[PDB]
Amino acid sequence: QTHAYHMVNPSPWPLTGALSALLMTSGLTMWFHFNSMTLLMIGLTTNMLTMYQWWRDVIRESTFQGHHTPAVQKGLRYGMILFIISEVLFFTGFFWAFYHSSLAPTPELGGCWPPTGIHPLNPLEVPLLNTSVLLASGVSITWAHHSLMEGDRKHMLQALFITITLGVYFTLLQASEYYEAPFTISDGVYGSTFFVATGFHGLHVIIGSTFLIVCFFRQLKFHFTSNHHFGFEAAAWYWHFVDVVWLFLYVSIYWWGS
Amino acid sequence: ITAKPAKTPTSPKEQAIGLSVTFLSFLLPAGWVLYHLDNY
Amino acid sequence: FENRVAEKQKLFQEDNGLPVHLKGGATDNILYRVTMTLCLGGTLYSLYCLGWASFP
Amino acid sequence: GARTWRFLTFGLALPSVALCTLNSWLHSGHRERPAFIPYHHLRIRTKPFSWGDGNHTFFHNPRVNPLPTGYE
Amino acid sequence: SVVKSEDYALPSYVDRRDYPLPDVAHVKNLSASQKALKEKEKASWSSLSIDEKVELYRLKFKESFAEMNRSTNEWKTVVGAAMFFIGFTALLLIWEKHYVYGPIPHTFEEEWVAKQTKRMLDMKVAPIQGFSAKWDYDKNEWK
Amino acid sequence: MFINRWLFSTNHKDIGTLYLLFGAWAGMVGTALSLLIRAELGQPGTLLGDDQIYNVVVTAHAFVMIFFMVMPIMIGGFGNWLVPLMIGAPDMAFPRMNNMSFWLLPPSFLLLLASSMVEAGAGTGWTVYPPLAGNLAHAGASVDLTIFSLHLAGVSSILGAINFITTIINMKPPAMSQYQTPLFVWSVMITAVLLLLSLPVLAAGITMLLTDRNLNTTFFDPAGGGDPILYQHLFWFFGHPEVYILILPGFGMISHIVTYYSGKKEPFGYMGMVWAMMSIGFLGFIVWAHHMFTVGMDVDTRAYFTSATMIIAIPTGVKVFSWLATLHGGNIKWSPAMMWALGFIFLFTVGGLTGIVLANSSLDIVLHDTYYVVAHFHYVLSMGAVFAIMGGFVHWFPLFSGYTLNDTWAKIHFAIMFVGVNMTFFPQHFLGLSGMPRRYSDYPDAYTMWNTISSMGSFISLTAVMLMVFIIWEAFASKREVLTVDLTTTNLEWLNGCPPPYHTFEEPTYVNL
Amino acid sequence: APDFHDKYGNAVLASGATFCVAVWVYMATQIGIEWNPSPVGRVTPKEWR
Amino acid sequence: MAYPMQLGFQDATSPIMEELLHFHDHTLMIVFLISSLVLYIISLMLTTKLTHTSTMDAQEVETIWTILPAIILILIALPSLRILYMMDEINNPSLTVKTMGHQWYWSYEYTDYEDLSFDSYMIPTSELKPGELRLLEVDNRVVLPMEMTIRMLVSSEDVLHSWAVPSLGLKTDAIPGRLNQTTLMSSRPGLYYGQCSEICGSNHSFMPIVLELVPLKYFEKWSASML
Amino acid sequence: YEEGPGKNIPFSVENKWRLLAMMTLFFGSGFAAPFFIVRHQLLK
Ligand code: HEA
Ligand code: HEA
Ligand SMILES: CCCCC/C=C\C/C=C/C/C=C\C/C=C\CCCC(=O)O[C@H](COC(=O)CCCCCCCCCCCCCCCCC)COP(=O)(O)OCCN
Ligand SMILES: CCCCCC/C=C\CCCCCCCCCC(=O)O[C@H](COC(=O)CCCCCCCCCCCCCCC)COP(=O)(O)OC[C@@H](O)CO
Ligand SMILES: CCCCCCCCCCO[C@@H]1O[C@H](CO)[C@@H](O[C@H]2O[C@H](CO)[C@@H](O)[C@H](O)[C@H]2O)[C@H](O)[C@H]1O
Ligand SMILES: CCCCCCCCCCO[C@@H]1O[C@H](CO)[C@@H](O[C@H]2O[C@H](CO)[C@@H](O)[C@H](O)[C@H]2O)[C@H](O)[C@H]1O
Ligand SMILES: C[C@H](CCC(=O)O)[C@H]1CC[C@H]2[C@@H]3[C@H](O)C[C@@H]4C[C@H](O)CC[C@]4(C)[C@H]3C[C@H](O)[C@]12C
Ligand code: NA
Repeated sequence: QTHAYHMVNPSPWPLTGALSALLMTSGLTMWFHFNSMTLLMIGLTTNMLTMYQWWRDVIRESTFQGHHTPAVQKGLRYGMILFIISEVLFFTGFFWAFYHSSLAPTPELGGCWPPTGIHPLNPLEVPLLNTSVLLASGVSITWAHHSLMEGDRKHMLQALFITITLGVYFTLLQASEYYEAPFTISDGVYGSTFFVATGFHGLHVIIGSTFLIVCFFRQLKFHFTSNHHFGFEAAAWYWHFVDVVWLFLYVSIYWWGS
Repeated sequence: ITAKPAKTPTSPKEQAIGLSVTFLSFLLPAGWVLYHLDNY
Repeated sequence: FENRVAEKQKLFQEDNGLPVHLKGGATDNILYRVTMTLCLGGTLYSLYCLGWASFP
Repeated sequence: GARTWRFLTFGLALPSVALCTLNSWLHSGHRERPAFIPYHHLRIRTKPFSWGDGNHTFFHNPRVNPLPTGYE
Repeated sequence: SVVKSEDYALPSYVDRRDYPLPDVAHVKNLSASQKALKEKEKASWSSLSIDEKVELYRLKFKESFAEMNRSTNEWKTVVGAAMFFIGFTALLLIWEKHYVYGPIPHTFEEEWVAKQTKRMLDMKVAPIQGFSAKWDYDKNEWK
Repeated sequence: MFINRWLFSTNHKDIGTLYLLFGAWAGMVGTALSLLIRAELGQPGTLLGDDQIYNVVVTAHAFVMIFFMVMPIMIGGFGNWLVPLMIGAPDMAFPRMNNMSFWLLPPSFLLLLASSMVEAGAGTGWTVYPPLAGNLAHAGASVDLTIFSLHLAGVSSILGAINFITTIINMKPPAMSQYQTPLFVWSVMITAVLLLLSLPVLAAGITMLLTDRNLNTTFFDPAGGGDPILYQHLFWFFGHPEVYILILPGFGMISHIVTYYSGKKEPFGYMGMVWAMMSIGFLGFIVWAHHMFTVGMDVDTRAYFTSATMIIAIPTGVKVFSWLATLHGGNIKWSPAMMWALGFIFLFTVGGLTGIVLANSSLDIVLHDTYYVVAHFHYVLSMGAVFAIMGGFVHWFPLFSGYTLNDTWAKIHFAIMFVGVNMTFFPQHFLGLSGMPRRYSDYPDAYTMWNTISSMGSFISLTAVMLMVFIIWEAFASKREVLTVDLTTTNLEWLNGCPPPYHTFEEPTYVNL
Repeated sequence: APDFHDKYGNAVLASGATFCVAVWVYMATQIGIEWNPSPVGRVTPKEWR
Repeated sequence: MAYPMQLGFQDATSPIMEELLHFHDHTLMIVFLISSLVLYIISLMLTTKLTHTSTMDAQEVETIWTILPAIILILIALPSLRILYMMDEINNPSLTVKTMGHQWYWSYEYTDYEDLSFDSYMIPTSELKPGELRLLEVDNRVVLPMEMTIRMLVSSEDVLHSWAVPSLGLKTDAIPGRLNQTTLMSSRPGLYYGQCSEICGSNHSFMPIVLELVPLKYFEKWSASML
Repeated sequence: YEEGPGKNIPFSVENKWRLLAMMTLFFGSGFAAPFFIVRHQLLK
C-alpha cells in the first residue's frame, strides 16, 4: 500500500458483539417475562469479552504495530465526536420527556410540579456536592492532559488518579442518594424522569470512569507518547460530555424541577 | 456495456426450467397455507 | 514500572501470518474459543427459548 | 500549562469539593417521614417487578419508601 | 479484435454516435495486404477503389453510424412477454377465488342491494352531487 | 477461509454484498406480508378470521420493508460497495465496526420474527403507540421483542452513520474538496447525518415505552402524569427524518443513472443538487408534527407545521427539474436502469404532490388515518425507494458480479412492475378521499370495487418479484463476462474492472491542485 | 442475421396480447367476482321498511 | 356515507366541509397540472435525436424553478390557512356532547342538564335489518339537533381511538387523560356515518359512529326518553 | 482469496442447477415464512 489508512485483519469481534446484543436483548425479554436471568448473564459476559478483545486489538494495532498514522488518528477523532453527538441526542429525548411532563402537569399529579406527594431532594446538599465533584474532575483531567503533553509521567498519573477518584466519589454519592430517596421509579412521571435520566447519566459516568481506568493502566505501561495519545483524548472528551450532561440534569431536574 | 458470449449458455428449455422452478418455489408453499386456511 | 513497549512491538510485528486477535499467543486462542463458544451456545439456547415461548 | 491546571485543581476545585462535603455533612441525618397517603399517581404497579416479591423497587429503603399499602 | 478481461485499464474501442472518433482503431494488427493498403492510403485517395475505402473504414471502425443506430423488434418481445406474465397473474387470481376465498357477505345479494339502495335514497345519501342527486324523486327513476 | 472471508470480513465490497443478500431476503418477507394484507382486503368479509393477526402482518410488513429491505440495500449495500470506490478510498474508516453494523441485522430480524411467533404478536402499527403497545392492551413479550429489534437496528445504523460520515470527510484524495465528490456520496453523507441525529431520539422513546411496560414508569400513562402524545412526538421527531433517510440515497442513485444513460459527463446543476439534499435534510427535522394534526394540538402550531412542510417542495422541485435538465440533449440509452429511473421521477413526483395535499392540516383532518396516506407513501416511498433500488441494482449488478443481465428480461420485469404498483396503489386515493380508514381488516361494502382492483394489482407485482429472481439466476447461470464500460472518465467505481479486485486503491489516485 | 426478436417478436406480441385479454376477461366475468358497481342506472330500489 | 365506485369526498354536510371541497378542487388542479407537466417534459426530453452533451449553465433556470414553486405554495397556503382559522374561530355552541372511546365501541354523554349516557355498538352483520349497511350501523345512534352549533368533547377510557365523520369534516383523536374539543354543525337532517380512525386493536374495523340529525324538538324528546 | 466473476460471493455459481436449488431455498424460505407465521398464530 502507498496510502496511510489501516486495512484491518479479519476479526471475529463484530460477530461476537452482534451475538452478545442478541443474548442481552433476548435475555432482558427472558428476565422480564419468563422469570430467568440465564441468557442475560451469558449476553453480559460475551459483551464484556467482546469489548475487552476488540479494544485490546486496537491497542495492539496502534501502540504495538504502528498503524495509527495521522490520517487514521484524524478518522478516530471524527468517529468519537460523532459518537458523542449521538449520545447527546439520546439524552435530548429524556430532557424532552422531563420538560413535557413538568411544564404541563396533569390533573393526576394535582396539576402542579413537583406532583402532590413528591418531596424532592434538596439541590443544595448531595446534588450540589456531586456538581462540585464532576466540575473538579473536569479540572483534574485537564491537568492530566497538559502533564502528558509536557512529558510528565508522575503528574499525569496523579491527575488522572484524582479524576478517577472523583468519578468513583460521584458514583458512590449517587448510589447513596438512590437508596435514601423517598420517591422511586414507580412514583409517577416525577420518579420516571428522575431515575431514567439520572440512571442513564450514572451508567455513562461508570463507562467514562472505566475508560479513564483503561487510560491509567495504559499510562502505567508507557503506551502514550507526549504527542500520540488518542485513547486519553477520547476519554477526556467523553468525560467532559458526562460533566455537561450532569450540569443540564442539575439545573433542569434537581433545581428548576424542585 | 459490452460482454463476452455466455461461458455456460442457458438455452430456451433451460430458461423455462429455471423460470418454472423459481415460480413454483414462491407459489407452492404459500398456496398450501392459503388452501388449508379453513383447516387452521 | 519499566517501559517494555519495544518488546511488545517486536512480538506483534513478528512475521508469522497470525491475525492481530491471535498474535499474543496461546492465551488469545483460549479467550477466542471461550468467547465464540459462549456466543454460539448462547444463540442456540436463545433459539430453544423462542421454540418454548412460541407455544402456550 | 500543567502547572496552572494543577494550581486550579488544588487551589480552587478540591477546596470547592471540601466545602460542599462540609455543607452536605452538616445537613445529613434523617428527616421525619411524611404521613402515608395512598395517592393513585404514586407507587405505580402495572406489572410486577422482575425481582423479589414483585412489589419492591430495586433500591427499596423500608424507612422512606412505602409500598402501595403503606410503610412496612 | 478480441477484447480480453485483463485489458480493462487500457484505452478501448466504442461505437457511440456522441464519441465518433474512439481512442483506438477497431483493428490493431495488420496482415501483409492490410499493411500495403495503409501504405496506399498515404497516396491520393482518388486511387483507392470503393472496396479499399470500405476496408480502411472497417479497420478503423467496427459498426457504421447506420448499423450502431439501427432500430430493433425488441419492443414486440418485451410488450408480448409482459402481457403473457400479466395474463399468468390472472390464473393465480382465478386459483385464489376458487380455493382461498369463501362466500362474500349476504349484503351483496341482489334483493339486499335493492333495499339498501332505496334506504340510501330515503336518507338522501350524497344529495348534492354523488348519489341521491342522480335520482329523480318526482318520476321515481334514475335521471 | 470461508468463515474468515464472510463472517470476519473487514472488506467494504464483501460487506456490501452481505447487505444486498440480506435486503433481498428481507424484501421477499416484506412482499409476502404485503400479499397477505391485500388477500385479506381482496374481497369483503374476513379471510384470516383473526384481526389481531391482520394487525401483526401490517406491523411486520412496514418494519421489514423499512429496516430490513430499504435501509440495508441503499446504505449497507450500495453505500458500502460504491462510496469507497467513488472517492478512491481503500476501504471504510472503521472496516471492522462496519462488519458489526451488518451482523446486528440478522439478530434484529430474529427478534422481529420472535415477536410475531410468541403470544399474539405486536399488532400495533409500525408507530407502536401506547397505550395499545403498553403492558395492558399488549401484555406479554411481543412488543418488548419489537422494541429490542429496533434497538439493534438503531445501533447498526448509528455506527454505520459514524462510519460513512468519517469515511466521506476524512478519506477523499487530498486535492478533492467536498464539492468534487459525486452526488451519491453526498446523498449517503446527508442520510448518515440524519441517522446520527434521529435514531437516538427513537431509542430514547422506545426505551421509555420499555420501562413503562416492565419497570412501572409512567412516561406515557396519564395515571402517573404521563402523556401518550409525548411518545408520538419522540417517534415522529425520528420518523419524519427516517422518510428522508429512505429516499436520499435513492435520489443519489437516480442522479448517477440519469447522468449515465443520458450520455452526460455530469448531472445538471451539481451545486443546486447538493443544496437541495442539504435543505431537505435540514427541513426534515422541523416538520414532524404533520403526523399529529388530529391529536388536538393548537391552531398556530398546525399553521406552522403546514407552512414548514410545504417549503420542502422547493428544494425537491430543483432536484426533479435538474434530472429533467440532465436528460435534455442526452444521447438517451433506453437501458432497463434508465426505465427504472424515469419511472422513479414520475411516480416520486405524484407521491410528493399528494404529500403537499396532506401538508394542509385542514384537509389532513379528513385524510389522516385513511387510504389517502397509504397511497401517498406507497408512491413516494414504496415505489420511489423500490424503483431507485431496482435501477441501481440493474445498473451496478455487472460491476458487483462481473456478469451481465439479459436486458430484454430486465425490460419485461420493469413493465410488469410498473403496471402492478399503479394498479395496486392508484385506486387507494379514491378509497381515502371517500373515507376508508387505514389499518382495517374489512370495509363497508361501498369500498369493494377499489379494494378488489388494488388486490389484483398486488398479484401482478408478485409475478414481477418472481421474474426478478429468475433474471438474477439466468445471469449467474449464463456467465456473460463484462468487457467494456462507457463513461469510466466520470464513473470512477467502474475503472478497476468488473468485479474490482478485493483490494482497490492500494495505490491511491493522483489528483493535483 | 435475424435475432430472437426478428424471428419470434410478432408471435410473442400477438400470443401474449390474446392470452392476457382472454384470461383477464374470464377472471373478471366468469368466476363470481363481486365488483359491486354503482346502483345508479342499474338497480331498481325496493321497499325495505 | 360513501357510495360504490366513489372517486372523491363524500358530499358536504357542514359549511366547513363545503370549504374543504372547494380548497381540494383548487389544490387538485395544481397537482394535476404539475404531474402532467413533469410527464410531458419527460416525454419531450426523450423524443429527439438532437443532442447537447457539453456543460450547461444552471443559475438563470434555477431562479424560475424556485420562484414559480414558491408562488404556487403561497397560492395553496393562503386559502389553506384561511380555512384552518375559520374552523378554530369562536362559534358559541348550544349543546355539549362527550364521546368516550373503548375497545370496541363508543359511549356518549349529554350532561348539560340531565345525566344521559349510553353505549353505541356496531350491529353484527347477521343481525342487520333489510337495507341496513354492513359494518356501519349502530344499536344507539348519536341523536343531535340539526342547524345548531354543537361542541363535541372526545376522550378514551383505554387505548387511543379517533372519532371521525367524513361528511362533516371531523376527525378528533380520543386520548385517555385528555379532553379534545371539536365543533359540529349539520346544514341538513339525516344519518351521517364514520369509523374509528386510530388503530385500537383487533376490532378497530368494527366500532363505527352514526349521527342522527333531527329538529331540536325531536332531540329534546329523544333525550328525555333516553334517561 | 479468490478474485473475479463468481468468486467474490458467499455462494457457488459453478453449477447452474445447484445454484437454482440454493436460490429457490433462499428466496423461497423468506417468501414462505410469513405464511407459516400466520398458520402458526391461527393454530394456537
Ligand atoms: C420516501 C419517503 C417519503 C417521502 C420522501 C415523503 C415526502 C413528503 N411527505 Fe410523506 N409520508 C411517508 C413517506 C414519505 N413522505 C410515510 C411513510 C408516511 C406515513 C407514515 C405512517 O403514518 O405510517 C408519510 C406521511 C406524510 C404525512 C402525514 C399524513 C397523515 O398521516 O395524515 C404528511 C403531512 O404533511 C406528509 C407530507 C409529505 C411531503 C409534503 C413530502 C415532500 O417531501 C414531497 C416533496 C415533493 C414534491 C412536492 C414533488 C416534486 C416537486 C416538484 C415537481 C416541484 C413543484 C411542486 C409544487 C409547487 C407543489 N407525508
Ligand atoms: C419501503 C416501504 C414499503 C414497501 C416497499 C411497501 C410495499 C408494499 N406495500 Fe406497504 N406499507 C409500508 C411500507 C412499504 N410497503 C408501511 C410503512 C405501511 C404502514 C404500516 C402501518 O400502518 O403500521 C405499509 C402499509 C401497507 C398497506 C396498508 C395496510 C393497512 O392500512 O391495513 C398496504 C395495503 O395494500 C400495503 C401494501 C403493500 C404492497 C402490496 C407492497 C408491494 O407488494 C408493492 C411492490 C413492491 C415489491 C414487491 C418490493 C420489491 C423489492 C424487493 C423484493 C427487494 C429486491 C432487492 C434487491 C434487488 C437487492 N402496505
Ligand atoms: C448509581 C446509578 C447508576 C445506574 C446503575 C443501576 C441500575 C442498573 C443499570 C442502569 C442503566 C440505566 C437506566 C435503565 C433504566 C432504569 C434504571 C434507572 C436508574 C436506577 O437505578 O433506578 C432505580 C430503579 O432501578 C430499576 O428499576 C432497575 C432496572 C434494572 C434493569 C434495567 C433495564 C434495562 C433497560 C434497557 C436499556 C436499553 C438501552 C438502549 C440503548 C439504545 C440503542 C439504540 C431507582 O431505585 P428505586 O428503588 O426505584 O428508587 C429509589 C428508592 N430509594
Ligand atoms: C458497567 C457498565 C457496563 C457497560 C459496558 C460498557 C463499559 C465500559 C466501556 C468503557 C470504554 C473503554 C474503551 C477503551 C478503549 C481502549 C482502546 C484505545 O484507546 O485505543 C486508542 C484509539 O482510540 C479508540 O480506538 C477510541 C475508542 C473509543 C471507544 C469508547 C466509547 C464509549 C463506549 C460506550 C459503550 C456503550 C455505551 C452506550 C450506553 C447507552 C489507541 O490509540 P492511542 O491511545 O492513540 O494509542 C497509540 C499510541 O500508543 C501510539 O503512540
Ligand atoms: C400470495 C401467494 C399465492 C398465490 C397463489 C398460489 C397459486 C397456487 C399454487 C398451487 O398451490 C397448491 O395448490 C394445490 C391445489 O390446486 C394444493 O393442493 C391441494 O389441493 C389438491 C386438490 O384438491 C389436493 O390434491 C392436495 O392434496 C392439496 O394439498 C397445494 O397444496 C398447493 O401447494
Ligand atoms: C455455552 C452454552 C450456553 C449455555 C446454555 C445454558 C442452558 C442451560 C440453562 C438452564 O435452564 C434453566 O432451567 C431452569 C429450570 O430448571 C429455569 O429456571 C427458571 O424457571 C423455573 C421453572 O421451574 C422457575 O423456578 C424459575 O423461574 C427459574 O428457576 C431457567 O429459566 C432456565 O434458564
Ligand atoms: C512509584 C510510582 C512510579 C510509577 C513509575 O514511574 O513506574 C508512582 C508514580 C505515580 C503514582 C500514583 C499517583 O501518584 C497517584 C496515587 C497516589 C496514592 O497515594 C497511591 C496510588 C497512586 C495511583 C500512585 C501509585 C504509584 O505509587 C505511582 C504509579
Ligand atoms: Na377482509
